[PDB]
Amino acid sequence: YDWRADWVKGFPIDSSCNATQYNQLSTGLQEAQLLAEHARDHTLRFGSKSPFFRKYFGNETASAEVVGHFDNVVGADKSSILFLCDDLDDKCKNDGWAGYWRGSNHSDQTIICDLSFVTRRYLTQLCSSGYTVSKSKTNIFWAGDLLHRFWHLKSIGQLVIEHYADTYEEVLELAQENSTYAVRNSNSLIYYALDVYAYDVTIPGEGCNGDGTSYKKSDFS
Amino acid sequence: YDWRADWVKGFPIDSSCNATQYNQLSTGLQEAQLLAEHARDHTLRFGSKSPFFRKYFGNETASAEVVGHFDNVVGADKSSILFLCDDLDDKCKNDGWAGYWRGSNHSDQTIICDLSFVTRRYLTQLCSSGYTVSKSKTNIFWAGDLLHRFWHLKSIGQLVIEHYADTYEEVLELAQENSTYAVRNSNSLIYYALDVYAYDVTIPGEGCNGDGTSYKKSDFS
Amino acid sequence: YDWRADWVKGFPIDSSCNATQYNQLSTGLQEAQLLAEHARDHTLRFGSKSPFFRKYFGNETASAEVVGHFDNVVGADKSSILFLCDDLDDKCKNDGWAGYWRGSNHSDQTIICDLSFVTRRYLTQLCSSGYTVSKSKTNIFWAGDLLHRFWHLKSIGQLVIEHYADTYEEVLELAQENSTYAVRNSNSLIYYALDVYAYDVTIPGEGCNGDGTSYKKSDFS
Amino acid sequence: YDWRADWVKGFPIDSSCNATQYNQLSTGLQEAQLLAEHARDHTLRFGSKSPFFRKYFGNETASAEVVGHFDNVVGADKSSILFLCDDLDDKCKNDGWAGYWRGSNHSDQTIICDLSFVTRRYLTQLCSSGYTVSKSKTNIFWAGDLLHRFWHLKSIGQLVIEHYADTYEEVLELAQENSTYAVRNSNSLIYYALDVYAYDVTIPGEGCNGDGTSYKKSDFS
Amino acid sequence: YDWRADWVKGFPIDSSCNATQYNQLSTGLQEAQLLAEHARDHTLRFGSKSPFFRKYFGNETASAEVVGHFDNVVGADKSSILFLCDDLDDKCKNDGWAGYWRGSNHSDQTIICDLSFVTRRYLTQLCSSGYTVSKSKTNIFWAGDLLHRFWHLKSIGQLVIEHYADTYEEVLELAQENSTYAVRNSNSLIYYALDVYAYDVTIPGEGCNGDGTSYKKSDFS
Amino acid sequence: YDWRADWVKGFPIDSSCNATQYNQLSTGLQEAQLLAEHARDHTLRFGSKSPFFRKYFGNETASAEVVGHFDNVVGADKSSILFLCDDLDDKCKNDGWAGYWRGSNHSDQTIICDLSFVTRRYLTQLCSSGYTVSKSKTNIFWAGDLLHRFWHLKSIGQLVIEHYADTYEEVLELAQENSTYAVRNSNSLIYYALDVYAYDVTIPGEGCNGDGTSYKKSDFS
Ligand SMILES: [Zn+2]
Ligand SMILES: [Zn+2]
Ligand SMILES: [Zn+2]
Ligand SMILES: [Zn+2]
Ligand SMILES: [Zn+2]
Ligand SMILES: [Zn+2]
Repeated sequence: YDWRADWVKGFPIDSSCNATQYNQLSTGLQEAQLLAEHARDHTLRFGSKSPFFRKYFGNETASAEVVGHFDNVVGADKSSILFLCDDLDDKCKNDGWAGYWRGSNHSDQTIICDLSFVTRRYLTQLCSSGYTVSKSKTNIFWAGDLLHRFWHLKSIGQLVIEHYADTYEEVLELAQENSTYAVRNSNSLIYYALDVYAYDVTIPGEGCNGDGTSYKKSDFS
Repeated sequence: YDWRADWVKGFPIDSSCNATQYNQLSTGLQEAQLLAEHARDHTLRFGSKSPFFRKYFGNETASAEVVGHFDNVVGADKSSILFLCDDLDDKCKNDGWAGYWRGSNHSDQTIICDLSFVTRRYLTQLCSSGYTVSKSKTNIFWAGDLLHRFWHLKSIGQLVIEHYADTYEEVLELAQENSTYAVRNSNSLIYYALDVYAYDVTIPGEGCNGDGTSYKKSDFS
Repeated sequence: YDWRADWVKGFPIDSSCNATQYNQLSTGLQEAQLLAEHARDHTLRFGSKSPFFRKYFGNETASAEVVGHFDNVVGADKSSILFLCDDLDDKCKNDGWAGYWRGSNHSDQTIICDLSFVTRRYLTQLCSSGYTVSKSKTNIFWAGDLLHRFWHLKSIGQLVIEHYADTYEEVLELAQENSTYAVRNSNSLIYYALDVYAYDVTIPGEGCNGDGTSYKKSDFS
Repeated sequence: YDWRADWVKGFPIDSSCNATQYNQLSTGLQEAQLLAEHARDHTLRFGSKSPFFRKYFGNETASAEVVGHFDNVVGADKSSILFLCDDLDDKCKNDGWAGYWRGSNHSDQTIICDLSFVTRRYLTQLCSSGYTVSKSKTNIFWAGDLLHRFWHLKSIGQLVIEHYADTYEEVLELAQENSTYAVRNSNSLIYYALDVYAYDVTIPGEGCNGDGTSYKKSDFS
Repeated sequence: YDWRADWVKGFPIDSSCNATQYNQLSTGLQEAQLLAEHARDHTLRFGSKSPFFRKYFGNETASAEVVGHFDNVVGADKSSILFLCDDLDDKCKNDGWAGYWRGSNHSDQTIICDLSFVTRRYLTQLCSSGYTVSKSKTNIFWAGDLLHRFWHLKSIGQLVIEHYADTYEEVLELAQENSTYAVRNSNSLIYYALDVYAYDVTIPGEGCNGDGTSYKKSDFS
Repeated sequence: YDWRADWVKGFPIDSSCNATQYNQLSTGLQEAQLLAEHARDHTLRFGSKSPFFRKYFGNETASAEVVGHFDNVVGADKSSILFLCDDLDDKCKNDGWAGYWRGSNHSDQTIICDLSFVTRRYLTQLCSSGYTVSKSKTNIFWAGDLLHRFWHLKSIGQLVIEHYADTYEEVLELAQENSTYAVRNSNSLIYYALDVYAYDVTIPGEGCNGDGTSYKKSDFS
């Protein structure tokens, strides 16, 4: 049994999407996977010697679960997962909804409404038009919005990633008060990934956190 | 700060070892890293759908820490680890000692005695001369002996992997009774890695566990 | 004298633009070059045997100048060209201006205003949100807007490409009336490139021209 | 319709030629294509900044048609072109005829007589045995002789390349007098290609023009 | 007849060997081929300018047959050679036998006994545990033992390599006295290969000959 | 001492040769090495199983010296060899002299006269214009003319290759009469190389020997 020949590592898309919807959805999925890969590489390189890891997960926390989560996002068998462009449950009618998870009956399926193809942004425009990591919402860009959808699936989240803290202040408090549940909080991982990508790639050496902190090379040792 | 050009992913060796000792220690370390990489790949491909994972870690356990540990072994900054061939603590004189960890004063240093160069075997001789995974000691080969030494280092183990169960039957009981602690047990990881390597590479489809179990393709779904 | 070593094929950007502006300007310039390369490949493969060429340039026109223009855009010495973000001529104050050519005193220089970083789209969103090649403006996307700016530079356009027809109907009439002058017309070239890219890549086999014409494989021979 | 998998970029040869004629004809065609490619690259790098372009095409002529002709020779669909080794019109009986074009009834076919396999040289012998570009005939080598045959075919010449000036002095006059017609003159392109190849590859920095001119690095700026 | 598509340069193994026997036999054969390749490269690089060649083959001997032997080992066609783990002659009961050549009736077949899978060592352990090239037997390692069995095969030895000198002193005397038969002597080639490999790879600059001779870079000129 | 970093495998040329002389001589030197490599590959693939080997070296002759001779030409240190275009010994004045060996005082040097640049042919014209291997002279082409010069050098020939037979009939008699000196005869090797190249590449399956022999696939077994 050569299981290396059936290994699917990309997110499948259903046939309910036409050409133009497919073109943008695939690009968004690729950008989300790229963000996850960069986060995993940063974690492997530094660990708890990084101020970002220290402030999002704890001062003396072990980095194995974070690496495992990001590596599961990057490479794993995505054969039961399907992304659809069809409103089967009749829920896109609500005001301000760009998609939803199908629920427990179909725990590996998710729906994308038409607002996503009008409001979501791409990674080349990060930290522009007044955007900051700590003051704006996390679903403005394709990558941070699809990372949130991934955590709800059964093959990726595995029924351990939940919503323990949502605001930036609550996330900072949970980092230092409860480090056991900080590594499985939904918003902490997204904040960490966005911050490290902005610091390493977009504006090298500065980032765009926007809360009054600046980190140098002496903070990494 | 380009930290991608400052990244060290191999285990350094001190100059106390001459050419002959270096030649064999390097090969042993490479074999240990290869075993860790294959274990990571098997975990990422299957998770809790494979019978080996179910029998060593639990029927419905999440595979994040297991991936993280082997990924830390494969890729991480080994800039503070050192392997020495010099008896700095006068402990190779004991009976049957092939090495020791230097302890809390030097948490990233290991010493190798002369017995290892005459007793340790190589991966091409697996499942031969009457060896079985479950009935023989885990330190007969270089890879399984060095995996156990990796778990004591501060940069790899991070003070969470310990000895909760050592015997095969105790490991089997821990897998089903206390699943939270059977992801940070030293012997469970080594048994899992040795069992999944021999089933996939050494004797494809059969393995050499030698306890009375046979698994087919229908058990992986 | 090895002139293959100091051969610059990309478009230089001045230091007046900060990191955020640079990130988007580079992507726009690369997309324009990619569009020109695809147009060149289509022209070389077919010539006057394709309906797009016949309806934009003439039924029996020779395809040499058309190939040469796109080849000059793709590969040539861009050593005297500079793109700036400073308003050195005090012209961005005008309503609806996204940039301007510096003129005959500085024939290889051009200025980009801030409206560009707010209204320009990317190639992954082509033929969406009601966009139509025949009915919309040619400067909605980054690539079509920068191709028009390329024709004004001294080293690319070489003082032969002008404005002979601007609307779609005028271009269509010029194709059949004056074939000698509809090979150095800016709008003709931009329309041709956008049409062939939309037909070949975005919606394979259909395109998004939106004028009531549909071409099959039998029209290419 | 994937037209990139149906693209033919080499010149086909009929089955009339035996094993020995094919071997030499293929090498001749390859050398002609290589010469065209080098001429295209020199034009793309320099334009009207090189003295060779200035002396063959005009002091301030635009380089788009010149690039397009050589690019058409290098890469284009050669699917209806055929080279034959069989006398079908009974014309090889003439004195000094090494081949001919089949005419308007068969606009994409050429015939090669037996003198070609006796009196044609290779690119490794350029500028030797007293040969000069200005004082010798242009059909002495395979590469310069097949380029002249390419201009007569319908899929490459496209009925725009003609004989307006044959001798070297008339070629030099046409460049300064009528630059509109000295871009579609058969002999100007061949002289240009041979001169730039000899200057760049055969004898770097000197060439073998044999006219009385010596160009330095300061002439290219 | 394209004979490049059916060219076999590896030694085939019969299906009478199970998985564990196959795994070790393949590694041994590969190591033997690697040793032969290194010997060929050393001979080509130096010839009679190296002290090892001088001391094993003669002070003024020509090096063509020595190169040809190792090249035949590395890259001749091996489609009629077979290695078997089946005792078809009842010769395993002889004390101390690890294998035997099948004889003149089957001149291209060899049998491997079970004693070989317990005693033979690997190239990573060369010059260790008190081993010296001059004083130990040549069949201690897989490569040296398997090289001696190739000289008996009809496709490799070709009925010209024999046993003229067996001990080290007789080999050293044959090198200086009878140079015409030193290039056809079985033990001389193995001694030469082991010496050059130990000097070049295992202990760079010193080797492990163990007879009191040390060579520097000035002896190679 | 890393001797793989200063390994020279091409034939050096002196500064006494101008640009055109260098251009022609380097190509001539490369063609001979290509021919030698093909001859070595044919010998390794077949040995005495091919009818070309049997007719030039003997029915049951071993093939190691032939392989070594061609391998020394293909890959070996050539740092003491030099080719010159200056007539230092005053010998480029006799009728029909295209070069000469400098003799025992300078045994690694060769002079090339001016007839070589006028008379020698290239491998693309093999078996044409009435050429046959057995009825024409050996030195008509660059490759066969330079293979004869290689055998006189001290670093390649090594004072064992001589002139024992010159005509085709004598060469054929020597193979069956005296097989020990046929493998070190200058003309036998060149005849064998030319024959196998013409049979394998120039006219696949037929060759151009021109003596009334035809070999099929059944002859190679
Ligand atoms: Zn959620
Ligand atoms: Zn322990
Ligand atoms: Zn304009
Ligand atoms: Zn003509
Ligand atoms: Zn023997
Ligand atoms: Zn001679």
